[PDB]
Amino acid sequence: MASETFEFQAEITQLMSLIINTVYSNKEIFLRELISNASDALDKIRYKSLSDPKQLETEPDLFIRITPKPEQKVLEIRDSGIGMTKAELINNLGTIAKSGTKAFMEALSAGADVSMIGQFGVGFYSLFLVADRVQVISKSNDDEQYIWESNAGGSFTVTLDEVNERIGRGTILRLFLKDDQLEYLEEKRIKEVIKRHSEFVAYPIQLVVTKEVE
Ligand SMILES: CCc1cc(-c2[nH]nc(C)c2-c2ccc3c(c2)OCCO3)c(O)cc1O
Repeated sequence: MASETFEFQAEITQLMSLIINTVYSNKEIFLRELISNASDALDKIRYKSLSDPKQLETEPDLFIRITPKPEQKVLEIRDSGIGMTKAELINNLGTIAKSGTKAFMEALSAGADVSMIGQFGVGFYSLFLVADRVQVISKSNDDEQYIWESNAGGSFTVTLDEVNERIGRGTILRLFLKDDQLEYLEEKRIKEVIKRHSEFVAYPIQLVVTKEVE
């Protein structure tokens, strides 16, 4: 189907521009922020299910799963959290981050470390440290599966999903890695980053590794 195009709140476009271009050394912090967001979304579906247990039935398994796709230079981070409807994708990713992004950029101006980004509630955008494009594929129990896409420019698209694997419920962040950040496709590197900055996660963190049978 046809994609619909939307404009980001301008301060989010400013933040994306700063992040995709920064020469900040510690780019690996992106993974912590995305694992944190995944964990939060899983918190949300668990909490919602306390009073509406059927909500878990679309995907009873609660997990965070990381899949490198070397041939496409893609890294996927999936969770079986609450997901986002079309309206939530438009709102959560293109609008509500306006306030945090403004305050965070002022902090960056003054010398704050880019790693503080999560404390300003806008850690999602740290993916542009390693990626130049992202598709957020999401399925909420309350809507169809949709794809939100951004290349850090001022507009994003949202498209009903007729091309990706069905998610039972949850979200996949599909990161198209920059040419000099392909280390994040490697098994050893990924495990090293996770072990370092994400030790207290309540959900299993699965790593999908592809190997040749010899
Ligand atoms: C914002 C990026 C993102 C969102 C989700 C997700 N799925 N469903 C919801 C309600 C969310 C979400 C939304 C806002 C947010 C989140 C998670 O983490 C704390 C900060 O702000 C997700 O599951 C993964 C992910 O990377």
